[PDB]
Amino acid sequence: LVIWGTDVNVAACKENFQRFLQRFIDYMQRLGEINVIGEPFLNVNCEHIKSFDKNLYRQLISYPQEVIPTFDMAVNEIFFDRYPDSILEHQIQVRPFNALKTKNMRNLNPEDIDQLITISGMVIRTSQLIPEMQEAFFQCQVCAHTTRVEMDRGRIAEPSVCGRCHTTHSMALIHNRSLFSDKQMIKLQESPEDMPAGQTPHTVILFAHNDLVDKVQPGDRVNVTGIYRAVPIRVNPRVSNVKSVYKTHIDVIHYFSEKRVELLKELSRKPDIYERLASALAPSIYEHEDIKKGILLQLFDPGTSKSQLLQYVYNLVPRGQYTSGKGSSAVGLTAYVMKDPETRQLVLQTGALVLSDNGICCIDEFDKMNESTRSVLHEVMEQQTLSIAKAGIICQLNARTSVLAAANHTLLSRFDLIFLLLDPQDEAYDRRLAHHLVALYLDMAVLKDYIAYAHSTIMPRLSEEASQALIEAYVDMRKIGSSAYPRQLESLIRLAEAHAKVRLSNKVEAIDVEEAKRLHREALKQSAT
Amino acid sequence: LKDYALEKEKVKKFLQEFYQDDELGKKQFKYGNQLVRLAHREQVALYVDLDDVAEDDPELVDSICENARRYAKLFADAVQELLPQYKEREVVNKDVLDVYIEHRLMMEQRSRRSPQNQYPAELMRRFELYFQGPSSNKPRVIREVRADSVGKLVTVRGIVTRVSEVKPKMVVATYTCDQCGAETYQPIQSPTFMPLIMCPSQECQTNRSGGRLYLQTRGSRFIKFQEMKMQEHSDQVPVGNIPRSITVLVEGENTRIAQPGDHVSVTGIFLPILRTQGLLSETYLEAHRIVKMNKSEDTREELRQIAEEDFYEKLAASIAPEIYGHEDVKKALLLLLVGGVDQSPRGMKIRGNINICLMGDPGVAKSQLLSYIDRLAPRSQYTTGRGSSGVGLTAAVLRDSVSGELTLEGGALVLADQGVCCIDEFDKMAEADRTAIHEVMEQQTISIAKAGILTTLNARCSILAAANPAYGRYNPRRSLEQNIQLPAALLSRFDLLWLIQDRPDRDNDLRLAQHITYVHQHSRQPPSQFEPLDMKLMRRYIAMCREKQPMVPESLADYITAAYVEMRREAWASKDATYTSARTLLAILRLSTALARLRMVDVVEKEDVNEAIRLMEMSKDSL
Repeated sequence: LVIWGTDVNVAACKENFQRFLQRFIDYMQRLGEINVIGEPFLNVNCEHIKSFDKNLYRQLISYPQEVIPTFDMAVNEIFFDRYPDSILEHQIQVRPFNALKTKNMRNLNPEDIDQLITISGMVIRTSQLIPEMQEAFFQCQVCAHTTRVEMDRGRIAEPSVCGRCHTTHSMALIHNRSLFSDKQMIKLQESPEDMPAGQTPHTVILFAHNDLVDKVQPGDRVNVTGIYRAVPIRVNPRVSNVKSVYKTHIDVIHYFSEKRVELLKELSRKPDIYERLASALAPSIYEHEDIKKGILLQLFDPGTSKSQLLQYVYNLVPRGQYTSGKGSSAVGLTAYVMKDPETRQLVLQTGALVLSDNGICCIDEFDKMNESTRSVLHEVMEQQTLSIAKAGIICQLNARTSVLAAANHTLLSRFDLIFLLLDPQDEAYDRRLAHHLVALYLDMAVLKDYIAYAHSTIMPRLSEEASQALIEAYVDMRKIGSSAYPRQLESLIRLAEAHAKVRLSNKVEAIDVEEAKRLHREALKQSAT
Repeated sequence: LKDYALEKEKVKKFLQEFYQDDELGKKQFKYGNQLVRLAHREQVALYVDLDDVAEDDPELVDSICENARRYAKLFADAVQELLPQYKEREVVNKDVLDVYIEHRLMMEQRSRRSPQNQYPAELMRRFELYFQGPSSNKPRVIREVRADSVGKLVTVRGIVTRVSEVKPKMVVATYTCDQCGAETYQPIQSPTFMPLIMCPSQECQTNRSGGRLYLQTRGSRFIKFQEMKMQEHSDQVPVGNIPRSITVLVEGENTRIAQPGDHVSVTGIFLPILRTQGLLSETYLEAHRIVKMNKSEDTREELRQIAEEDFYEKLAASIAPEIYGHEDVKKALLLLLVGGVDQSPRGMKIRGNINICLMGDPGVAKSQLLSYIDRLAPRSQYTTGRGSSGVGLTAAVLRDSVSGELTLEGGALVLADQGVCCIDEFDKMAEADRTAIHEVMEQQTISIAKAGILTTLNARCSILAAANPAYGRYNPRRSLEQNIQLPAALLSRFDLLWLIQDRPDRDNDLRLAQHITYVHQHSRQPPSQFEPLDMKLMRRYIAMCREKQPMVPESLADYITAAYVEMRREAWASKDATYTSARTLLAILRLSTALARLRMVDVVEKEDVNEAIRLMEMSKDSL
């Protein structure tokens, strides 16, 4: 009752499994989730046998279409005999989880026709549920009696068979097991890891048959290990000619360092840390370093080292979007929902500002925008969220992120921070330009880890002594030498959290106490006169 | 005419027990190592240098040149028959193809005459063969490749203009039936094929079985495929024509080597395509070798005149002779003609961007001078600002007959790859296109917020802009917000701005009349005894000058700083419409950089630097 053409046993370790039971016992959460919860779709991890033996791993990726069913049938069959009183109606499919990251994701060769591969990117657009017919059966003429034959997988329900006897929709939908399946068109965008900007980035069509659709949230980071497939595209629907080009698509199947940190605290107590970090961090930035306060603290003539300053953010943190007006209308930034008239299917378009959560967006030339736009940002600035109200969708999209820029009636208070570039009219300052940049113009890994790993656990707390300090500050000094009365000052506590985020210090010392005080004087001058 | 068996035996002996004089005239099994590597599946593509054959088998080379496809297939079969004798062990089953191949060989051995009962030769290859064009045949220009050379291995030069994404193409299609149990193979050569329906396998037709067949992609052979269009080098196209494009198809390991806009050398077989009065067909090129130029990266002594003769008085005086003067304006063109191809090996990527701006098109017919800029300068391509609409850079939907699904194309800017970019009629460009220019100004930061297009364009050429004035000559009486009509901030980004007013300068006005009178008098357009000379002589002398690569001294920059100081007083007091800033310092160092190339001394050079300052002062404040 088995064919030897593929030479696949049950796990290839049935004889090794008996001694595995008596030797390995002599990570509990993996075993216990199965027995107690009874959760389907077993979610086994990376193939760790590849560390032990490569041959066992190499045989589960060459023909994975013939391997996944083997794992599914074997695991279920054992439970059926051991546990006859379990739920056999809900099939369980063993799924690889965080499989091998295919080398040179950029260079996906066509040679690996049918193998698991791991793409890494983002989700651009998602399609509405597209039902499909699965396990189709035919209709006989002899008393309309159907015998179960197609139980074994491997048949293909080719189209154009139901252009006669359309009763199959009403009649054979349920009785011949022809219920519609689920599939979702998904377009990922490969992340070239700050490529030198050579070749264009490849698009991938992720739309496979598996019914796990939307149990993984779109609009996140992509770590979907999938199975490559190729299908012949018809040249014309009218004829049967097929061209010798196939569309790629990917199957949906998915569900020392700390020593360095301690060193930074020891050198932190030195009183020359301010000059050392400012000089070394972002050295490509020219004069007018008061602007750096927004950048340096928060991250860790127009375009006069200004637009370039934005380029640093785009270069430093790839998480974000850079855009500008005067070339895009209000609908050009988001809520661009549109359908394709050639294929007659709707697309629920989104926008970049929507995708801008957990980042900083680069928008400049804000004064040149029209009054029709700037509406969506206004809620974001005043409600920290982005609501999209169109006929299809009425809700709010999370905007738990910060965006800042700079400028050049008193209803301006909508802005978080306002700074004006003043001209000291000092020719000596420009002199440093030629020597600083023109004359001058492994470590990259170190700068990357600072944000992701260290900042993940750090959460400052405000002591009792450090709160009232700003409150008592503005009241007394405001009448000496002659708007502060709003609660705008209190909001400055948000940026105060940056002081503690330096040195990873949850405690407050003499450093960063007078630093917050002078910030009032810098804001006072630009609001004076 | 000649027996193919004899030629196959000849090539087999040539590869196996025949010798060469590559390594000190000693045989070292040059191709033997590569054959061994093929046996172990460690090298995928095999190249046969025709030069090696031509060293000691001229007749074989001539026969190969006179017919390419047939000898290519013969060599492929010979290499296939050479493999089994170099087998040493069992294949470690690198991929699905190896597994299928070894099962197929096992099945063949198990059961061991109709000519249709064997594995096709292309299915069991796992190797690809290609030819490198022998140096004996000089490269041909695309226009000279006509129908008469069909089937002959030719080599042509050009520039890539449209490359599609890598996609898989199917060579052998595998069909399996539920009754026969065997494998049915349909080799596919045309770009379109017809799937099988009823198997013509003899077993089923004799048995009148169902013969239902299902196409599969498991055991099929796949090869890499690409489509590229290539256009002639502008330098050698006659002035009386425009370059033409010829289609090239590249397959296998040779793919992913050509990049858009790059000079490529292509060698392949010129073959026809069917699209299914008389029998009509198109043409393409199945490339076998793509080699880029190295230049794409990043006998007495009296024969030259470098240091003794000044370049200013000879080179400049023979540039743009049709122009009626503007010698000071002419000098800046030389700097533009030089550009920033020659840069120091210090990471100064900004040096090659020289975005010069010209305001006023009706002035002294300066629209004509663009063509001379393209023709004389090497590595320069003729471009037009008004050559297409705004759709030429983005993607749109138009009707097509030959080819093109989801068309992705660039404009004039991308067309000139690190060359000279010519843009005309700036004013007539729509508002959106103006932003497209402005995003180029920000050092290649082309961001598109449209759903289907998210490309990042690489603009590295030198941009020259000509702009018509605002429906008439500028009038002083008009104050700000009215006097200049093109956006001022847009002009600010440009490094150099030039505008010419046709003032009633009776001293200069007489000069124009004198030169137009000497027209129609004789055939010497430059009456000051300057001969046009051959373009060959000028280009050859210029090329060797690039190899010197002089470097300016950094210490001298301290002198320049004073110039910004005096400029500030003038900028504040004038309150004029034109305004400058620290960009001048940015410009000056770049501007001084090119001038010093004439005098390759670079120890003490003051006059060269000072002249660039004087050039700025001449144009501004002409009153």
